[PDB]
Amino acid sequence: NVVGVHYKVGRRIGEGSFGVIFEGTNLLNNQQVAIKFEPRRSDAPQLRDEYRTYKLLAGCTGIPNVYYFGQEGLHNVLVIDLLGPSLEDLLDLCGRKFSVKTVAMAAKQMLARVQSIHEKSLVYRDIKPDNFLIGRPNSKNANMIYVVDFGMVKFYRDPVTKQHIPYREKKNLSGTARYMSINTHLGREQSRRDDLEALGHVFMYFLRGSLPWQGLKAATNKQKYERIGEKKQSTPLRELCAGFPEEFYKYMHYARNLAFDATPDYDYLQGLFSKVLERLNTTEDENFDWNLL
Ligand SMILES: COc1cc(OC)c(/C=C2/C(=O)Nc3ccccc32)c(OC)c1
Repeated sequence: NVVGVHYKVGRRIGEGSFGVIFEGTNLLNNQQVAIKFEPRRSDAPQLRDEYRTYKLLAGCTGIPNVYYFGQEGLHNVLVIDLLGPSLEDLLDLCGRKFSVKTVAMAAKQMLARVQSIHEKSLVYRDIKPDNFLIGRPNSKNANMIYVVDFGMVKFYRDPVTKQHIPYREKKNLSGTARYMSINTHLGREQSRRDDLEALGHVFMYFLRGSLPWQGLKAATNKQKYERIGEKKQSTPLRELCAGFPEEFYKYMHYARNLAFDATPDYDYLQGLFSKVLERLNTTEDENFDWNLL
């Protein structure tokens, strides 16, 4: 039908670790939006709490604008800017893997996004390539990479005092295997380091086309997070980053080694990719592999 008083829904463009997303269209300007629906029940990670996060990060580079949030019957709606394909499809579309260049350039923006968030006293806690999108196909941001879905973001520090909160090693465990940090796997709580670490498992996913721990038999589901973690653990960073820019190794080695409160030297990490682009004689122009088709 039509919700958000002046936003009409279109087709389904996918779902996210939370709940379906349809691509609407504001009925008062003709601009294509993103509409997220969510039922009102046991769940309450409410687009609201996500809305509030889309609010906070609002104004920080590569963060989608928020446009609405209400209560339409059995649901909760959150209106958001439309955006291009996810880095995950792109990968698939670009031929199961990207090229050092493309990676290096993505890493920067990505890594930039995971910082902004951290500077808002929030761990992102759900780092996967499926969460990074590019501006709409033919616009002024097509060559930009955004972050989406903050359904798992948490406060790792009082946004005010910036005083870091606790450090357990005993709660739940309900994320996305393939890229989480080893800490995460071990039960440890997640700090800004866990975000940077999984980001590198993701950069190596791009380069390698896969990680060494994907696919694991003998288990089920609440156990797979084990076999995967183990392999991750029994997989040396040399072997993993083997045959790829040293910076990448340098990156992973850094991340996989920070303390639970360690404030990442974001500039150091950003510099590593800039060099990677310096060796290639290229520049941070957006010749991603995905603008040729
Ligand atoms: C992982 O689940 C999610 C992944 C998302 O983008 C890839 C989004 C946000 C999206 C968004 O803001 N625009 C889109 C256009 C197509 C598909 C998803 C989006 C989302 O809603 C917040 C949940």
